Amino acid sequence: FSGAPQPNQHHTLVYGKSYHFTITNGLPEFRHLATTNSGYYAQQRFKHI
Amino acid sequence: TAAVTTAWSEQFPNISASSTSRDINNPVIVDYSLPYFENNVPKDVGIYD
Repeated sequence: FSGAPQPNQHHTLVYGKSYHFTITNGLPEFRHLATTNSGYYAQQRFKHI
Repeated sequence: TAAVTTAWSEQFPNISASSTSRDINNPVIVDYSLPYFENNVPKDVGIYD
């Protein structure tokens, strides 16, 4: 007799979705951000990207 | 009884669409049955799929 355990399970999942979005223009803008711990950052946001 | 000649008219009570363009409106309706008091419901049909 020669025993052996059962296998581990290996499952594969496949999912997916489709969406319809709309986006628009936007001029670039800037600001400076201050945060706790004396954090300071120069920020530039591209409202068109 | 008096088969006399009448005036021209574009006012066809109901001319066939086989003779001219005619508007129709038949939106498709999707039902989501709720037979029980607490039903198992799916997410709205993803028409883009």
